[PDB]
Amino acid sequence: SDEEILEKLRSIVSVGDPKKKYTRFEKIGQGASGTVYTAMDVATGQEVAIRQMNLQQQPKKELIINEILVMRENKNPNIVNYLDSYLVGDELWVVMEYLAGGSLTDVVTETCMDEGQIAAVCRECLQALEFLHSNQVIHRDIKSDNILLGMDGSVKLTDFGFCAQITPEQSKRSTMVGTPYWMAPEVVTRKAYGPKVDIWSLGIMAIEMIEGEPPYLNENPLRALYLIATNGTPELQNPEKLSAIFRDFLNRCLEMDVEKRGSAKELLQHQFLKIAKPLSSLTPLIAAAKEAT
Repeated sequence: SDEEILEKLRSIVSVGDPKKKYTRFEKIGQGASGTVYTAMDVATGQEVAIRQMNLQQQPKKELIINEILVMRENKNPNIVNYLDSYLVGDELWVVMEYLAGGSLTDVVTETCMDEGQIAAVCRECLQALEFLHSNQVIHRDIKSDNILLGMDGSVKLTDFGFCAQITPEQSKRSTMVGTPYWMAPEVVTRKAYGPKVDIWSLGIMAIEMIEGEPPYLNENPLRALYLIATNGTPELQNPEKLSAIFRDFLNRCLEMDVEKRGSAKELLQHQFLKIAKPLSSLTPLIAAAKEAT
């Protein structure tokens, strides 16, 4: 019920108006998702991102309550920090850490990453994933669009609007929530998937970092999902250009057999990650991608 949704949100949020804590509001996006701003925390000077949503036109509000509750209780260095929230009448404000370097998509579409830079990004993402999975949280929409980058080369996962909380009683999910091109084949071929769907998606992201797009991007998402299910592990355009250790890492992320596919904990030990450059090595790519827009 709409009234119970509001009462639940009232309990979660900080009291009063967000304008009593945040100052220099500047709009950076608007849609059906709501309006997104950057702003400054009056007390700390911190630059923040603020999502403003009208609840009278938010169609799946249980998802927002879930998102806030999950983020609040699963803080991690490699996850964009949930900071606070406010509710004014029908208007919900969600205050987040802001990263000014844009998304990994901007980087992969505008620049050419080397293996050391790719390894650094994969490592940071797997750190977030190992934490979430150990906490029985599946992200379920891992893709370059959802990796935000700091000007210092920090790498952080965002958008928990699609995540799942699992239990030993119900350790597998069946809902198709992910973006088609990044979806593991078992999401469509079976009705029981687990945390390793995020590992598959990470593998596809590594393909983005190599080739600039996930496999089948040019195809209708409906066709892509059939292709994923029937082709299985995607083929690289030029696998000879990659190191043997990177090819091995990709093989372990994109294994068809879920049991054989690496977990996040296992993949954190992979020798591909050991060639990682410092995160500072990403800064020129981030600067270049930001300029290119």
